[PDB]
Amino acid sequence: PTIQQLVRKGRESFADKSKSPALNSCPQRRGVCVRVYTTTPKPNSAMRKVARVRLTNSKEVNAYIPGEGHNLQEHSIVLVRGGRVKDLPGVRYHIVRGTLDTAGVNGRTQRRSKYGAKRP
Amino acid sequence: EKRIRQTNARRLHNRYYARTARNAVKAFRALTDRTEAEKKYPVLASMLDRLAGKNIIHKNKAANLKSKLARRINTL
Amino acid sequence: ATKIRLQRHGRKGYAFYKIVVADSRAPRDGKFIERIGSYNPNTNATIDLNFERALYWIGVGAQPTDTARNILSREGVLMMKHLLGGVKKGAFDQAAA
Amino acid sequence: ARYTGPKSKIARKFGDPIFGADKVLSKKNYPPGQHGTSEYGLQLREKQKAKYTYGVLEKQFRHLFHRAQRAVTGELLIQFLEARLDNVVFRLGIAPTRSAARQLVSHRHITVDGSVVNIPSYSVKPGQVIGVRERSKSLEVIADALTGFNHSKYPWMEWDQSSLSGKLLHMPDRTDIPENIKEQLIVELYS
Amino acid sequence: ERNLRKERVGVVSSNKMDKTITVAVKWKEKHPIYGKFVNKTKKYHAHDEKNECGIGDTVRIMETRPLSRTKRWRLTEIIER
RNA sequence: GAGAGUUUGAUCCUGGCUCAGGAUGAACGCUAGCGAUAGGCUUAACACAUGCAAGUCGAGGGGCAGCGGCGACCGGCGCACGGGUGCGUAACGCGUAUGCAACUUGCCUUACAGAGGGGGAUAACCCGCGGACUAAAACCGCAUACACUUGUAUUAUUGCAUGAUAUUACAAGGAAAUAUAUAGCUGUAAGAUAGGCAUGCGUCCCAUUAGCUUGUUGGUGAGGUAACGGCUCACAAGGCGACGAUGGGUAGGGGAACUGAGAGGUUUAUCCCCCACACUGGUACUGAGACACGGACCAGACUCCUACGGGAGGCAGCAGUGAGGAAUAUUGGUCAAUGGGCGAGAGCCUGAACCAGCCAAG
RNA sequence: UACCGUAAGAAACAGCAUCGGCUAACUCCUGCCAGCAGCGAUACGGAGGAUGCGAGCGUUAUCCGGAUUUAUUGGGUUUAAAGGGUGCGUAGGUUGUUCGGUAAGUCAGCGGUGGAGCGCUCAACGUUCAGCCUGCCGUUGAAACUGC
Ligand SMILES: [K+]
Ligand SMILES: [K+]
Ligand SMILES: [K+]
Ligand SMILES: [Mg+2]
Ligand SMILES: [Mg+2]
Ligand SMILES: [Mg+2]
Repeated sequence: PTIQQLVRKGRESFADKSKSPALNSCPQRRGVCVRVYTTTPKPNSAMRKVARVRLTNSKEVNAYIPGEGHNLQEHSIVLVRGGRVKDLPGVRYHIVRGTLDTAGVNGRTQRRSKYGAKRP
Repeated sequence: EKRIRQTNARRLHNRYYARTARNAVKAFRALTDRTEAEKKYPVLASMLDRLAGKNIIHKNKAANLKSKLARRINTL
Repeated sequence: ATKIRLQRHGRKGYAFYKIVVADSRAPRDGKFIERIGSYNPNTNATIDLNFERALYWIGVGAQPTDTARNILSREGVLMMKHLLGGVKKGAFDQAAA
Repeated sequence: ARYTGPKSKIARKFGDPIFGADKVLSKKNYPPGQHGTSEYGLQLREKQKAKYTYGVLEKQFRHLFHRAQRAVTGELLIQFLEARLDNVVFRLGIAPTRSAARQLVSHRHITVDGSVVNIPSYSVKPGQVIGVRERSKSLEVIADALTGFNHSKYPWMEWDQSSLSGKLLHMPDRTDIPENIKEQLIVELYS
Repeated sequence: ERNLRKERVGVVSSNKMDKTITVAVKWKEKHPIYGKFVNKTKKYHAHDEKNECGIGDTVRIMETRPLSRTKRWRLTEIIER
C-alpha cells in the first residue's frame, strides 16, 4: 500500500492461539475421571485407552492414558498435562502416571521417569 | 482514649473562637455608619489577628478578611 | 530534615555504603538529593568524599548521623570552625598530620 | 562434576594418546563397544576430544568459548584452555598427568604468588609464579615426576629447580602447543 | 532578570465570545512509524481586552495563569489581518 | 545478521503447519554430596487464633502509694515515615520539559530584634457514673514589636498583561519559657527540604460506538481558598467533535529486566521513582502536613461474645492454621551494623533492617 | 589456620531407523510408540553395549528470534488469497518552469537536563573511572530542497 494508506489504516497483527486452551495457561490441571473408555485410531487399528475428565477449571476434556496397564476407574482424581495424539481426533491431553490416583507402570526398567516408575 | 479526649477538647476550643470571629464579621458586615465602623474595626482586627497567630485560621485568611473590611469601610 | 547518611549498597556479608544527602523521611536505600561519597568498613576503611559539596551541605545545615559525622571528622570536613574567620585571615594546614 | 571413569576407552575412541602412554594404544586400538560419519560427527568428536583432554565440562567449555569470542577466536580459545592451574602444573612436570595435577591443585599443595590456590580452573595470567607448597616440598610422589624427568621442552615455562617454583613467560602461539585439535571445527560448530 | 513564558504564533479561528479568542496553531511534523510528514493543529484560548480580532489573523499569544475554566493565554501582537 | 522437515509418480512456485534454538519468582516424574550468592501465594485487595509491629521525655506539672527513680494522669513531639497491596483510574494519573508577577512549608542552618506584667477552669487525688480544692513550657487577656499584616501615600526603578522590587511616613493590629554555662522560648527575613496548582509533546481497542454538553463556554460582581479559577452563588449565549467528541470494554504508569544486527518488541518476578488504597460508602476533626496503616462519628454486609439489659473485630504490617490451587517457607534471634522516632546526654523503642531456619535450586 | 587416620562417607537422567551424536540378541507380531517422514519393527518391551549432559536429566505451560507469517527499513493482487460493475465528486494526499521575500519543515553551532582496573582463594557477583547520552528544552546562525 501507499505511505498515506499505511498512515490512515496501519497494519494489524493477529494473536496465535494456544494449543492447550483448557489448561488456562497452567502446566498441569487436576480433574476427576468422569468416564473411562476406549477409542479406535483414525491406518493403525488399535484400542487406545482414554478418559473423559472434568477439570477443576470448569471444563471437560479427553485425556489419553499412556503406557500398558492402567489402574484407573470412573470417579478418579487425576493430573492432566498437555500433549496430543496424532492418529486420534479429539483427545489432546495426557494423564501423568504416578501422580494422585494414577499409578506408575509396573515392570518398567527403561524410560522410567516418563511413566513414574522408581528404581528397582 | 487520650487522643480522643484531646481531639474533642481541642475541637470545642477551636469551634468557640472560630464561631465568635465569624459572628463578629457577620455583625460588622451589616454596619452602615462610618464612625461606628471606624470604632468597631480595631477590636475585630485584633480578634482576627489573634486567631491567625493562634493557628485557628490562616495568616493569609486573616489578611484577606482585614483587606476586605478595610476596603469596605473606605467606601462608607 | 536534610541529613547526611549512609545507604547499604553492597552484598550480603560485604557492606558498602554510599554517602548521600537525603531527606530524613526518605527510605534508607531509596531517594536522595546528591551523592557525596562512598564508604567501606571491610578494609583497613577506605573513604571517598566530595570535600566541596560536603562543606556546602554542612554549611546550609544538613544534620549528619553519628557515623557520617565521624567520616566528616576524618578528612577534615569539620574545619568550618577554622573557616569561620575566627579573628584571622590565613588558612592552617592540619592535613599533613 | 568429573569424568572419573575409564580412560583407555576414550583413548581408543580418539586414537590419539591424550592421557599418555599405554599398551592399549597399540594393542586392541579401536572405538569401544561390541559393535565397533557426518561432519556433525567429526565436529562432535573434535569438541569432545578437547573436553576430555582438558577435563572441562560443557557449560564451562561454552563459557570459555564465548569469553574467547568476546576477547582468531579459535586460536586464543586453545591458549585459554592451556592457561589453567591444573594444565600449567602438569606442563611444569611437577605432576605426571593432568588428572594428577588437578588432584594436586585441588588438595592443599599448590600456591600462586605465595598464596595457596586450590581451584583447578584458575586462569593464570602471564608473569605469575606457581609453586609447590613449602609444607609439601618433601612428598614421595611429588619429586619423581619433576626430578628425573626434566623434560623442559616448552619455551614458555621457567622452572628454577632451586626454588621449586615456576613462571609463565607468555601465552604460547597456536603452533607451539602440542595438541591435535582443529579449532576451526569447534568454532564452526559453536557458531 | 526574570524567567520566560511560552509563546505561540497562530491564526485566529473564533471571536464570537466576549473578551476571548481562539487561536489555531498548525505545523508539519514527521510521522513516528512511517516517517512521512503530516499536518497537525492545536487550538488555544486567549484573552483579549477588546473584541478587535476578526476571523483570521496572524497573532502571537503568551502563557498566563488560569484566567477562566479554559483560558491560559493572552494576546501580545497582531502580525497581519 | 544461518536453518530443517512437510502437498507430487516426479518437478518449480505459493502457503500454512511442525520441529531445532534462548529465557522462566514455573509445576510434575526419576534421582540427589557440599559451598557461595540470588529468589520464594503468580490462585482471592479469601477466612481464622495468638503474640509482636510506635513510642519517648522526671532538664515541663501536680503526686510517690512504690528504693534513687517511677505505676497512673495533664502536657510537648512523633505515629501523614518506615512497612503492605494494584481494587479503582485512559486521566495533566504517568513520562519528558517548563511556569507560579496566582502558592504553602513543622523539624534544620544563618542573620536581626525580644522574653514585661496577670487571671480562670481542669485531669489525677479525696469523698460516693456524682460533689469540692488544685499546678504549668496546659488555657486566655493586658504591656511592647512599625523587622510582619492591613489601609492611605511620596520618591523612584523596572517588567510578561493582570504589575513587581525597594526606600522614605502616618494609623491600627498581632508574640514569648523558662529550667538544672547548658538545654532552650517568641517575631521577622534568607536558605535548605517537602508539598500544591497550571502548562507543550507522548500515552490501549471498538464507528456491529456520530454527535455531545445546559455552570456547559465566556463576561460583571460577590463569597470562599495557601492560591488563580464556574470552585460556588446572583447577562450573552457558547464550547468540543472524522486530527475521532461522546459512549462501551480492558489496563496502575515509568526506569529496569528479557529478547532481536537493526527496526524493535514483550513483561513490570526482585530493585528504584510517581500514583491509588487500607471490609464498603459519607462527613469531617486534630494537626506544619491526612486516601488518617495499629484515631473518630454515622450508615451497610459479615463474624464473634453476652446473659439479653448490652458490647466487640476487618488478618492489603510480621509470623501460625484452614480453604482455593499444579504450586511457594519459622507462631525463629538481635537492635551488634545501617536508617528512623523521642530525649541535654546516657539511653529507650524499632516483625524497618541485619541475620539464621525451610524449599532441585536460578 | 592447625593437628590424627582413613579412599575411607558421596552419580543420576535422557536417547541409540532419517533429520542426529549412539547397535547385537531375545519378546510381541495385538500390546504399543511418536516432533515429522511414520514403524505395526537396525522405531514396541526387556537384556548387553553406545552416545549426550551431569547433581542433574527429561515432560508440560508461557514469551521472543529464525517468519519477510503485516513487509517504513522489508511482501503482494492475469491464472495460487487479493482491482471496487462504471463514473462524477467532498474531506484528504501529491504538485510543470522561473524571479525574489520569509523561516514552518530541513541543516549547523552553543548551553541546560536526563573497555580498563580493584575486591570476592577463582567465578557468578560486588565496586571505581574512563566512556554514550544520539531523548527533551532554551538560544544563536544557513537557505540547496519541501511549505507559505
Ligand atoms: K576497620
Ligand atoms: K505537628
Ligand atoms: K539499631
Ligand atoms: Mg553445577
Ligand atoms: Mg484467484
Ligand atoms: Mg475492472
